[PDB]
This record gives sequence, structure tokens and C-alpha cells, in this order.
Amino acid sequence: ASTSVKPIFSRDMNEAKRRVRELYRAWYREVPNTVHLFQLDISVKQGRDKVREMFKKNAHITDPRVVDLLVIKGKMELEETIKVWKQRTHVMRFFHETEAPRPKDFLSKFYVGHDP
Amino acid sequence: LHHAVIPHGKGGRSSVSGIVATVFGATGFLGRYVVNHLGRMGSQVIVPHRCEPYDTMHLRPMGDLGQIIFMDWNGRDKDSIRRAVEHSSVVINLVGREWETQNFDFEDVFVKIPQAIAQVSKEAGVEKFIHISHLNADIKSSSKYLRSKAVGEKEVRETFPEATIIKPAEIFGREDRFLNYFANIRWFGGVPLISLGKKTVKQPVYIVDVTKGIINAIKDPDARGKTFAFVGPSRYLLFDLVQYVFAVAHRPFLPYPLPHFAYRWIGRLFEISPFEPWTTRDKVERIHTTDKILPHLPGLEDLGVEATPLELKAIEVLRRHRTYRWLSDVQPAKTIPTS
Amino acid sequence: SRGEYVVAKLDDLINWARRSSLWPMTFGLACCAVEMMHMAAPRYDMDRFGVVFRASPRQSDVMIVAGTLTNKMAPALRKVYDQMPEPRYVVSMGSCANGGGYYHYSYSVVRGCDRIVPVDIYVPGCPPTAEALLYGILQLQKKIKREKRLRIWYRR
Amino acid sequence: TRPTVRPRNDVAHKQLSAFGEYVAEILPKYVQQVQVSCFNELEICIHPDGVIPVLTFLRDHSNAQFKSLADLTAVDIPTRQNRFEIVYNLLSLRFNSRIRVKTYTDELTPIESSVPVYKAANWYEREIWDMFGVFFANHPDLRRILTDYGFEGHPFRKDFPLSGYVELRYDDEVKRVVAEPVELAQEFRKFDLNSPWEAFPAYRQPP
Amino acid sequence: GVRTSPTGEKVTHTGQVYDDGDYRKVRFVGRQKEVNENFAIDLIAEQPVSQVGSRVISCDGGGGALGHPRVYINLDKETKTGTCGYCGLQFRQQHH
Amino acid sequence: TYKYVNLREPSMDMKSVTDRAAQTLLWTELIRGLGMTLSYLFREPATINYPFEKGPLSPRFRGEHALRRYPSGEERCIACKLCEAVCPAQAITIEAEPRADGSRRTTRYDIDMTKCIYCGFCQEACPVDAIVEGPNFEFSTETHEELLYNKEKLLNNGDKWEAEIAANIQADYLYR
Amino acid sequence: PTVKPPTARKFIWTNHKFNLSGTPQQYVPYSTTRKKIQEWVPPSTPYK
Ligand SMILES: NC(=O)C1=CN([C@@H]2O[C@H](COP(=O)(O)OP(=O)(O)OC[C@H]3O[C@@H](n4cnc5c(N)ncnc54)[C@H](OP(=O)(O)O)[C@@H]3O)[C@@H](O)[C@H]2O)C=CC1
Ligand code: SF4
Ligand code: SF4
Ligand code: SF4
Ligand SMILES: [Zn+2]
Repeated sequence: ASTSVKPIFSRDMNEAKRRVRELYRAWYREVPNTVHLFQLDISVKQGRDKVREMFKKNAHITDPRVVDLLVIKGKMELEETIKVWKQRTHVMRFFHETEAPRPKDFLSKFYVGHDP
Repeated sequence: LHHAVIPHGKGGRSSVSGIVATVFGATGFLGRYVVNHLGRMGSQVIVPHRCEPYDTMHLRPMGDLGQIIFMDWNGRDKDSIRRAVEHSSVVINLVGREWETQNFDFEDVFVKIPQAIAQVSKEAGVEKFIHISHLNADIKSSSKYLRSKAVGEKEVRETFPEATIIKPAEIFGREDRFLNYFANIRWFGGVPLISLGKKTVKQPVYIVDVTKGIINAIKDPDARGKTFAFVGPSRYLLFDLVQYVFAVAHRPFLPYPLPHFAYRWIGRLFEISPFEPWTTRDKVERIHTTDKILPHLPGLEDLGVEATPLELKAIEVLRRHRTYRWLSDVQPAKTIPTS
Repeated sequence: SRGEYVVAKLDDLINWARRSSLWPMTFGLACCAVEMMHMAAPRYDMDRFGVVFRASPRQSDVMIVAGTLTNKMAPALRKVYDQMPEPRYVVSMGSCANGGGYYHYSYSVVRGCDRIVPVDIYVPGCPPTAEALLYGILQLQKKIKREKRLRIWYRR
Repeated sequence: TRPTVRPRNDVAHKQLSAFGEYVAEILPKYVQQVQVSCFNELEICIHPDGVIPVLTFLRDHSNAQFKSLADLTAVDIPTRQNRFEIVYNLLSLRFNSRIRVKTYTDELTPIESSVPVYKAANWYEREIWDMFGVFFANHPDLRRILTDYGFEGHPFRKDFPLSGYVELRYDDEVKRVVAEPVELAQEFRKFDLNSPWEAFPAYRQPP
Repeated sequence: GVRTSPTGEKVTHTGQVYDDGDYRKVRFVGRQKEVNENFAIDLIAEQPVSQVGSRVISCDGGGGALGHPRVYINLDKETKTGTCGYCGLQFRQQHH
Repeated sequence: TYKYVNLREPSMDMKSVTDRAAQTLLWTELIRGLGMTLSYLFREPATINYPFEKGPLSPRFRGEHALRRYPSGEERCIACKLCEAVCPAQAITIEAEPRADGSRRTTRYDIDMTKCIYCGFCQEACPVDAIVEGPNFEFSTETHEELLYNKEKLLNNGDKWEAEIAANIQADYLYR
Repeated sequence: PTVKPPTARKFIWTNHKFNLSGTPQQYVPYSTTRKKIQEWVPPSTPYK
């Protein structure tokens, strides 16, 4: 009635999580190629840790429709890296190498400015 | 009161950090990274220059509209120094050449000029003053580059008692003349080395580490009147440091020993060049001067800077010396244990 | 002689050659590129000033950024700039390349090409007339004429 | 007749009304509402499941022959449960007429892809996904078309800010173009322009 | 008129000038500060007061449609002169 | 009504076929295109001698901005901010306050000439002909910061181009 | 101008100046407004 919704690809978290793992392996196997094709200065260890970091931000989702969209955006991002539609600048934007470390504790945030 | 400019913003390009810095020698190698860091947080930077205005164009994109201001100055004109520093709150000195010209010698660029800048800075009310010396500065050293370094270092400390003095080791980076120097020796076949490089120990440091230390010395109020010593986290034999460089570049490494006098005779030959000499007798002495261990001076960890290993950042410096793209690795050179 | 005299005259010669044989590399991006074409048309004929119609990055001496620089295009512009042999000058043409112009506040536009490359002449207008761009090029030639590369070397 | 008022064409208002009922009687399973505007444009409001049946009928039926997809776009109205309105504009060269077909979806419900009906809907649906995030199922190649690679968010949504979240710059330390949080030397100035006095009584809503 | 501050910087017609210790003065080193020499408050003070013989006079700045919107100025008060709100021309009534 | 651009059938008589064979083997149409480029060689070129000759303009030309004055030297601008409201690129910034004599005048008047789309809407909106676009189009600069005009820069343009600006307005104000 | 001279006015430049870019006479932007917030000046004389 009110909770009846059309699905994207997956009908329950079991099928959804299946697609997540298929995506994780695809990204895991690709990092060595990306670090070598783009001549990146990072190591393969950092590349796979960054992939893990992106998968663990969304570990709290429980809506299969939302999980499907996260995977769909993941496959598009993967296709842009395998086919080299991206460039070395785009790949290195997951690491934020030019931004200073913004403080996370109350005192430091209090000294610099008014933002919480 | 007419200072403490009250920084505003989120520490970005269009923010205001409250630093008005006059960076002498901003058009070289170390200056290229200091202006970049100062301008990355919205700092007012005054850049005196002696070169052609065309040679300062790589600095303009480093700051927001109106933040980088260029002026003419002359090393022997105290008035031109007065104009550049009278509005600033920190003066950074990076002047220095690796060879002697027909109009400036090691005495002029490492003793007189740093003394003139320091004296004028004092008389203008500049609070902070950063001066760069060498780790191996000593008045009993064969290299005349390092003898005048020690004289100037002490001469600044008297004129500006509250000045901060930094003493880095050899610095490696994209525009360096340390790793890039151990790659163009291939032009002459083998790689000469005094005592085969087994009698020399080097402790290279990363350019960005030196840059982040300078910035943090400006903000830190405890760095006034305090001397420092920046060094990387590993010591190397000159042989295995040069061996590593040729391995990363995939070039054929052919070393052969050479007596000290012979190496200085070829050094004499290259100094004849009326342009930037490829090498000099002073370059041979410093490259073969074992880096001092100064355990009584604070290092980079006292400024909150984690030293970057030379293995991590050696590839980016030496990629352009390879003769292939996508070659396909090199193992680290042995690190001399501490103590 | 004095040495300075010889250096002064050599500076004039090399400056004369460089400002008399400018070969631009037009980055025709948006509407400002149509006016750049009209500066090559018969009425103005930039070829008569020594400015060839077009060239490739390896044989070009001046880049003319004429149009809106998007975030998707900025990396491409920088790589072309880095591959120009030196001396290399940049001319920023129009409000879009100067400071963002009509699309200054858009999410997808670089606010002035000077955030990506160093600029030498800023030509205003939306678009600048083909005469304004010609005035900009002639102003760059005077800037090259004032260069003192060899004098400063002699006093090093 | 008044020189300054648009003349009213009553004949074309009558014809499009008849065809609107005609279409509503032939596809009752999907059509939810049919209206004609005062400048003679007809709108058919359908259920999102009827995208393929309705468009196929209007393209193939002898009395419709709408063989050109003029435009396919979307509109974002956050006050609705289904915030996305997918609009199809069609043209019949045979009968020299135009019709507009509208449906609705939300962030998570995928609409069916009309590439099998009109091959022109290929890129238009890539533009909708890129700028609004509406997913079209069974699309041959669905990906961003107008935004920068790696762009996060869907710019044409009403809640996406005008200047965005990141801006590009060249950094000389890393020797490449980097992205950083956006800061503006001059904040965009917002103008409150609406007059507090009602202008068009004919469109007044119930209290 | 144009006047100089103790440090030597010219004061603009709006009253703007940088303090002695302000760091923003460094933008003028090797360059100049652009100030208009024709302060408008002084020039409009040099115009004679026009004598008219009616209670209400109208001003349009001169030039007809090249001027400013036409405004009618009341002149009953005899302790001051009616002033045009757009252009600043003053008017006075003839001894009454 | 319509016409056929390319609906033709070549004649197949031996006379016409031989004509096409002569064209194929003797390059007749190619040698007829050389004549058109030979004639242009002997026509006078259309190039003007810049900067000693200038392309024609008109009184309505939209060029560099300028703040104007009344003939008495008073500023025309009365800080109404209509130009700021209609500028489609938001390139005008204005602050105001009563002047020492009590008049309504501006303290800040900035035009960011790198945002401006040189459209003219500011001189249409102005009710006192204070902001105009003069005829200057030769004001390119070597720095971005020189194209951020403030009120002092704009009044200098008006005091510098008033002889010409006043004439152009005289020749076009009856069309407005 | 010889046949039809322009209207003369007292505030018009009597000496034309050309493009001054790249010279010590170049225009340099600045804020024409005065300071908005005034801070408190502490007393010059002690208390205890
Ligand atoms: N590079 C390294 O490995 C080390 C650096 N240092 C010292 O720190 C400082 C940083 O130098 P660095 O950037 O690394 O190397 P650079 O040689 O590239 O620095 C050159 C800078 O100093 C200027 N300069 C040289 N001579 C003069 C002079 N007579 N008058 C005016 N300016 C002059 C140059 O101006 P211009 O370009 O116009 O000629 C330029 O701005 C130096 O003192 C250096 O000795 C200490 C230990 C290691
Ligand atoms: S500045 Fe004007 S003419 Fe030039 S590209 Fe931008 S909008 Fe088009
Ligand atoms: S011409 Fe148009 S864009 Fe430029 S300042 Fe005037 S209103 Fe704004
Ligand atoms: S519209 Fe005219 S009078 Fe009003 S603020 Fe703008 S320039 Fe001044
Ligand atoms: Zn008036």
C-alpha cells in the first residue's frame, strides 16, 4: 500500500549486498592497472585502502533501493577509470593532497573561527 | 594597535590569514614553494625580484586577486629593501647562489645581503624574521660556500636577536640540484666519486617538509630567537644514495673512484662557464661533506612536521629521466643505523 | 664598447624578432572565438603584422584563451600550456576568460583562466571587437619590446 | 480588435480538446488528466507505467502520427511527494500539431526508457540523469553527459546551490589542477523581488 | 577640495585614506593612487542661487529630456533656499 | 512552395557524354576555379591600415563605462541603485550615505569589468543619464586587478570622454 | 572638431592621457569606503 515501491534491481538486502561485493572485487582488481596507467605517485596499498574507505562510509544503509543507486554510481565511476575518460587530476581528487588538515576538536575549531 | 590583522575565512584562497610576508629570493627553488603555501591561505606576499618580470610569471597564479605584489630591489641598495619590508610583519630571506659571479661572491650573498636585510628589518619594526642557513655551516670547512654560511648565520643573530634560523640538509624535489645532479652525470659516462662515496654520509630532506616548517615557524610564538635543523629520517652513504638514483631512472650505473685533487681540477674547468656552471669546486666539496649530526637543536618534529622518506618521493623527481613510459621494482638503499 | 652597449643591442634584436613573428595558438572555446576569426578576416588581416592564422602547440608562441573555461576543460588547457616551448605568453580574451563573466557564479566554470595559467594581457569586452583584440596583440608586442633578458644576465 | 492583446484562436482550442478526450478514451488505464491551455497547447498527464504504451500509440496510430520527439526534459518541484516531472514534447508532421505528455517519479523510483519508441530520447535521458538523478531502466548507455568526470550531485535540483561545492585551481606543488571547497571573493547577492500584492486574480488559490 | 593626510596620501572625495600603519598601502609602492580632482561638493557650491518670483519653481537639470525627472520645489520658507534633490541647484524667492 | 536543388538527370547523347569525358580528362572545371582566385588577385584588398585607420562605429556603440556630471560639475548619480538591480551579471556594487551637504550621493561605486557582459542595461535603467558606456574599446590591461573599477576610476573616464560622450547622446537620445 | 567643436566644460580633461598599463601611473583598485566597526581604545592610565 504505502510501503510498496517499485525496485531498481534488487528486491531485498541479500540481492543488494550481492551486487556490492561484485562491485568491490571489480574495483579491487582495477587499482593496480590505474596506478600504472595514469602514472600515479600513490602506492597500490593506498589505492585499495581508499577504495575500502569509500565502501565503509555507506555501511549503515538498509534501503535496497538506495543501495542499488550507490552501486550504479559505483559502476559509472569504474567505467570512467578503466576507459581513461578521467585524467590524473580526477583520480587524485579522492585524496585531497592540497587541503590543510581541518581541526576536529572543540578547542582548535574555537580558535580559528565561528564554525562548529 | 596596528597589527594582528585578525584572520577571517576558512583558510582558503579567498580567506585572510593575517600574514604580510616579504619573501626575498622568491623566484628560485625554495621560494617557489613558500609563496605557494602562503598564498594558499590568503596571505599578502611582497615579492622583490632582480630577474626579468617574465621569470616571475609562475608565481602569479599562486594567490588571489591582489595578494601577490611585485617590486624591484637591488642587493646593494638599502632603500629598495626599505620599501619592500616596511609594511610587512614577517621577513623571509632565501637569497643564495651555488656559484660566484663577476659581481656577487659568497661573501656578498651569504654575509652582506642577509645583514642588510636584517638591519633594515629591525629599523622598520618587523617582528618576525626567518633566515635560511646550511646544516653543514662551519668556519673550518673546505667549501667557501659553507664558510660564509657560518659567518652570515652569526652576523644575522646579532643584528636581529629574535630571528629564527633554519638549517636544512640537502633538499630534494622536482626543481632540485641534488637528485637532478646525480642524474646528468650520465652525460659523461661513468660517475666519479671521491673515495667511491663510501666515506660520505648524506641526510636528504624533502622540499615540502622544509616549506611546512617555515610556515609553522611564522605562527609559532616559541620559535623566536631559536635555531632549528631540518633533516630527513634516514642517513645514506653517498655511494648507495647515488646508486638508488640511477636505479629509479633505469640508467646504467658505472662508478669509478677519483682522487680529491683530480676532482677539483675538473671542477676548475667547469667554472669557466659564463653561465650557470654545471659543477664547481664548491659543489664537489659540499656533495662530499658528510652531513653534521646536531642533536642539541630542535628538528622538524618540534614544528609538527612528519619527515617524508626519500623513497616515497624519489619517483616523482626522477620520472622525467627515464627513457620509457610504462616500463612495467627498485629496492631501497641501505640506511645507516642511528647511533 | 663597455659591454653594456653590445648587450643592449642584442636585446633589441631578439626582442624585435619575437614581437615581429608571433604565432598564436587559439583556444577557440566560445563566442569570443568568432571575433578572433574576424581578426584574421580581410578587414584586419593579422597575418600582415606577422601573426600567422593558426599553429600547433609545439610551434606556437602565444596562447589566446578566447571563451569560457569550464571545469571539465581546465586540465586540457593546462597540459597544452605546459607543452608550449618557451618563451610563451598568454592573452586572455573576453569577460569569460578574464573573471568568469556572465557565468561567474556557475558551478561548472573556472572563474578566470588566470587560476590555471599566467596571463600577460587581459582583453575586455563581451566579446571584444576584432579591433580590441588587435589592440591587445599590439600591446603584447610592446611588452616584449621592453624585455631586458640580456641586460639582467650581464649584471648577474 | 485590441492591438496589444494576443488574438484568441478558438478553432484550435476546440480541436485539441476533442483529441484529448479521444486519447483519454483509448488509454483509460494510464491517463490521469487532460487539459488545454489558453494559448492552444494540449497536455496529457499519465501514470509513469504508461510511458511506453502511451508514446507508442501516439507515434503509430493513424490519427496521432507523432513521429518527432522535440524535447524531453524534467522539472523539480520539492513540495510534491514525487518531486520530478518528466515532460515529453511531440510533433506530428502529418497533422501539423503538437502534444505534451507528462509523468512523475522521485529520487528512487526508475522510469522506463523510451529509446525503443524514439531514438532521440537517448541523450535527453542522459541529460536528465546527470542534472536531476532520475534513473531510466533498460537504457543502452546511461552515464553523465554534461558534468565533469567525478562530479558529485545533480546540479539542476532546486536544492543544489548555484555556485556548487568545489572549485578548480592549478597548484604548483603537485603540478596539476586540484579541487577545493568553494570560496567566493564576492558572495552572490540574493534579491527579494516579489511584490506583496496579488497580480493575477484568475489564478488565485483557495484560502 | 583635495587634501593630503599626515603620511602623504591624498584623501578621496568620500573621505577615504589608509592609516599610517595599514599594510594595504603597499599596493601603491611603485604605483599611484587614483583620485578625482573635481570634488562635486565644492563645484555645486560655486553655482549662484537663482532668484525667481513665484512660490513654486520646477527644475529638470537643464537640457530638457537630457536632464533629470522634473520636480517642483516649494519656496515659502524664507530662512533657507529651496534645493533640487537631483542636481543641487538652489532657488530663492524675490523678497517674499 | 518548394524547389529541387539536386534532382537532375544528365543527358546520355554522345555529344554530352564526350563533353563530360573532356571534363574528366582535361580538368576543365578545376581550371575554371583557378580563374576565380586569379580575379581576386587583381581586386583591391579590403584591409584597413590599423592603428592609423579605424573600423566604422556608430553613436550607439557600447564601450567602456563612465560616470557623468551635470554642466555645473555636480555628479548625476543619486545612488538609486537601479543599475545594480538590473545588471544581469551582478557586476555593480554600490554603497551610499548622506553627503556633508545633505545630498544623496554614493560612497562606493564599483564595476567589475571582468563580470560585465557589456550589455547596456545599466544606461537604460539610469533615470538621470549618469552611467553610460562611452566609445572607448582600447583599454586592455596587463593585470586582472586593473579591470576592477572603483568610483574614482569611473569619474576619470567621464571627465576624460565627456566631449565625445555628450555628442553621441545628442545624436541618439531621440531614438530612446 | 574644426568645423563643429565640442562643448567646453570646466571639469573636462585638458590633456589627454593614453593607455597607462605597465607603467608607474597604472590604476590600482582600492576600497573607497571608510571603516565600518570602531573598536574600543583601552585606558592609557593604570587603575590600582
Ligand atoms: N637548494 C638546497 O638544496 C639548499 C638550500 N639552502 C639555502 O636556502 C636558500 C634557498 O635557496 P634555493 O631556492 O634552494 O636555491 P636557488 O639558487 O634557486 O635560490 C636563488 C634565489 O636567490 C636569488 N639570488 C641569488 N643571488 C642573488 C643576488 N645577488 N641578488 C639578489 N638575489 C639573488 C635569486 O634571484 P634570481 O633568480 O633573480 O637570480 C633567487 O631568487 C639559499 O640560501 C640556499 O643556500 C640551504 C641548504 C640546502
Ligand atoms: S565573454 Fe561574452 S562573447 Fe566571449 S565567450 Fe563569454 S559570453 Fe561569449
Ligand atoms: S553593461 Fe550590462 S553587464 Fe555591464 S555593468 Fe552595465 S548592466 Fe551590468
Ligand atoms: S541607475 Fe544611475 S543614478 Fe541610479 S545608482 Fe545607477 S548610476 Fe546612479
Ligand atoms: Zn535639478
